[PDB]
Amino acid sequence: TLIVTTILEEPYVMYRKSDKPLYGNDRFEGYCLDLLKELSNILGFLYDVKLVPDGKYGAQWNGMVKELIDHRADLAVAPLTITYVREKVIDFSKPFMTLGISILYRKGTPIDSADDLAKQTKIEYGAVRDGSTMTFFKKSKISTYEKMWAFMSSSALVKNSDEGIQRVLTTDYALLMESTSIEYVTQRNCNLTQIGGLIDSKGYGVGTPIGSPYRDKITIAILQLQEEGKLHMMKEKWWRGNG
Amino acid sequence: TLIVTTILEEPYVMYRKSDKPLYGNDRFEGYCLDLLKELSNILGFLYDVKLVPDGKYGAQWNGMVKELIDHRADLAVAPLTITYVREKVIDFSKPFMTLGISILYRKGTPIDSADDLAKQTKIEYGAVRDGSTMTFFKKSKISTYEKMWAFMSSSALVKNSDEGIQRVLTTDYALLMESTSIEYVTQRNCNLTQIGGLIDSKGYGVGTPIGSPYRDKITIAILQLQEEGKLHMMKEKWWRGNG
Ligand SMILES: CC(C)(C)c1onc(OCP(=O)(O)O)c1C[C@H](N)C(=O)O
Ligand SMILES: CC(C)(C)c1onc(OCP(=O)(O)O)c1C[C@H](N)C(=O)O
Repeated sequence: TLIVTTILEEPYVMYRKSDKPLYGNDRFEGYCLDLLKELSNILGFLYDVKLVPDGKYGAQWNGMVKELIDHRADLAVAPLTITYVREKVIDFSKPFMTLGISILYRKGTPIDSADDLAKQTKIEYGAVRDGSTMTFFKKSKISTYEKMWAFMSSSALVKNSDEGIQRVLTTDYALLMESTSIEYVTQRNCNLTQIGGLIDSKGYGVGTPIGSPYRDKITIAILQLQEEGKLHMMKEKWWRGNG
Repeated sequence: TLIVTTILEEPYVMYRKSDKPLYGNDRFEGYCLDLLKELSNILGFLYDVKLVPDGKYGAQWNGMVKELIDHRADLAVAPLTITYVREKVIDFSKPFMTLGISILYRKGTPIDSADDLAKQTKIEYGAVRDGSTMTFFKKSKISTYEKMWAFMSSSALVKNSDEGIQRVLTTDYALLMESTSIEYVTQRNCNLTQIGGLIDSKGYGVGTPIGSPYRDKITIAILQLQEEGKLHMMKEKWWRGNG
């Protein structure tokens, strides 16, 4: 009965491996599908997974945020960052995942933090042109990140994350991006590693239209899953690589 | 006009240094006071800081949670963990700090993770008897923590965190406790260090009575502070030691 809007994004939402046509919600698998099953089991509801038409997360509105605003979806279950501008138009459950910006670089170097990159110019580094990561640096008033923005600002920016990862693999370049993706990539490419910890902090939350009768029910369920260790189990399940 | 309940806890809420009697809200200083000033400035409200009588956070209810439940306080601004049982009786803003259980141990050893402690018995380790940390281990079904509970369960538990810290300093003992305290202690005692990362995940939120007209206003303000980098600035301000 509940319409869930989401977006194809590895390993949150992916098509089950198969060479034949797949039907229904079961054609999808991933972290967010497992989370949805857990939520539906706790709250006791049926659901219909729909892919947001424009394939966008939500900016101003479009994407999943718009689907919720227009009430075409009851929930948005995806790695949707809880932000100031979004929280004003939709509601978010408490975070089912906490993350932040971090660094993707090749293993085997003495570089161990953002500071190490900030105090040199041999190694180039940047982020996806005009993304929230680039904006973070442009607006930061913190010493380390101001220096980094000055460097980035002075060809160090990339078209998208995929190109950024290739840049890291084919040149002496460090990429700044969402940490969850960095963990996913490093678990699959032993030549790459995360440099330092989280540069900023944010979380992913399940989205609902403002005033939804499921808002608090979902937060409670998430806290239950968090405390039972199920969110940790799910993260490990979909992120762990072959070592 | 707004009554804020809180609790003396270094460095969240402390008495300003002085040898003469201090009056009003200004007799207090700390991370939570700075957060309160920021919130009051954004939402535009006046406040009266009161110390919760029983000096408890909130368990079943007593402490700050009870003050909110009985509507004797409009807000609870303190390092109050957002939990399943508490969220059912009061409301929490989105987290202004994210943390978890971690390890406090002496520097200079090859121990680098919970796994390292779990696979040995020479070094004793434990937590505060009957606390949420001990309960975490007792209920965990994760290999590493089950092994640790078996060890702890088989004098490794302490009366309180202070005794635990002394145990770490005077004997070959590792203490499991809230990471925020570990960061505070290690910043002040160069002989101690945090072992590994976070074992579980949780956050601190501002508490309000269920159905408060400030609930969403505070979450929005927190996201604003988070995105502007003010929460990071405040954390650094009150946690940084003399190196
Ligand atoms: C979900 C995934 C981890 C793949 C992700 O990686 N980078 C992102 O955004 C960067 P920007 O804000 O620059 O578009 C997002 C999406 C983001 N969590 C959102 O809610 O829009
Ligand atoms: C605030 C501080 C960081 C000092 C803290 O350190 N250990 C704690 O609890 C351990 P237990 O749950 O075992 O009492 C708390 C208090 C906790 N955040 C709460 O909300 O009760």
